Amino acid sequence: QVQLQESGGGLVQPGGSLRLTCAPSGFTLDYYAIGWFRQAPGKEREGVSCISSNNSTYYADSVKGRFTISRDNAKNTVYLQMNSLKPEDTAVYYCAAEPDYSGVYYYTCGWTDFGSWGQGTQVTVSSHH
Amino acid sequence: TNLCPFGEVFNATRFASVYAWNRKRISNCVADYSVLYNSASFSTFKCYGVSPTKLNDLCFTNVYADSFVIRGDEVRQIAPGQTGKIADYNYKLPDDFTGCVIAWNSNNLDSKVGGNYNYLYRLFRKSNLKPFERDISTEIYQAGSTPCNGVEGFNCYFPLQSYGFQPTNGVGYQPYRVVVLSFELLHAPATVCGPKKS
Ligand SMILES: *[C@@H]1O[C@H](CO[C@@H]2O[C@@H](C)[C@@H](O)[C@@H](O)[C@@H]2O)[C@@H](O[C@@H]2O[C@H](CO)[C@@H](O)[C@H](O)[C@H]2NC(C)=O)[C@H](O)[C@H]1NC(C)=O
Ligand SMILES: *[C@@H]1O[C@H](CO)[C@@H](O)[C@H](O)[C@H]1NC(C)=O
Repeated sequence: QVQLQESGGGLVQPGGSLRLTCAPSGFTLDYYAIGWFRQAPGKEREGVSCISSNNSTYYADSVKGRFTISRDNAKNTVYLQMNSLKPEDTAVYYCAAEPDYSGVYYYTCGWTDFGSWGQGTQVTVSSHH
Repeated sequence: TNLCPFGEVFNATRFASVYAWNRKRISNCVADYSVLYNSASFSTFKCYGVSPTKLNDLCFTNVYADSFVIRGDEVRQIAPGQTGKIADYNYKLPDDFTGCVIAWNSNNLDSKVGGNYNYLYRLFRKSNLKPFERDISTEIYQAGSTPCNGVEGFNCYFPLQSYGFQPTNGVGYQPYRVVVLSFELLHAPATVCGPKKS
């Protein structure tokens, strides 16, 4: 297992943007695949976006045109840029890691593909603030 | 013109225990991966050494469909270079694996109120499994210095254990049906092609 810490959450107006950050602690993300998952209030945990050790990506349909996942192994960080945020995107966002020595290629990306999980960060998109 | 019989693999009524995992050789057919694409029930659908989008545009000598049932949190062990009770003692993929891994939740089929004790896994073995090796032995495991002579006792354990799937388990402990597709390119001709290379 490995230690994962998320950052970049907060409260933002619809149409605004956020940049989630997943920082590993005590290891490097070089051999690792990283995925982003979210769980909305009163709903189940859903896969949002994932990136392989070979830099191939997966994007859920509901975020396909708006989110962009990127990897920076030199800075030991994976980012999730989230543009054009909508209220349905309000959820707790979790980072997940899994060793990926060979290169994996996703068609879908689910929680069954990762063994290590972060504590999560809260994302809230409301104009009512 | 023949379509590959993916339905009889993925949609089989009964699935094998992981220790006695089932293998079906797929040959001389057109590999229509659309039915695999459009199944929105798959929790896991990933490939190694090949992009899952380019499957309809590739040809192979044989496609091996391996299927079994494990726990949710064990699905990740069905991957190159992974370790754990399932990968070490039940089903082992090679580090050079070329193929796809597909898994979906099967609590609605393989769980019983009071427990389904028909699905087993191997807990003990004197050495790890080689890739694609199967061990269906039922021999008493000698965990100590004293020989067992086939009698269960102190440091003499039965090598198989039961999952006992119940519907009320958390998703991590719930049953998941797994299908591993292996892509072989050994002896020509290629017999399994996508509709785009056909
Ligand atoms: C595995 O079966 C599903 C479901 O098939 C349905 O349920 C069966 C019990 C039987 O009554 C079938 O005739 C039903 O269609 C298949 O999913 C269907 O796929 C078709 C074509 O892709 C699609 O039009 C339907 O909407 C799907 N239905 C559902 C409920 O998902 C699936 O294709 C089968 N898998 C394979 C590999 O053949
Ligand atoms: C992934 O991206 C990084 C940064 O662009 C690059 O250095 C690395 O070689 C890439 N890896 C692969 C397998 O393409």
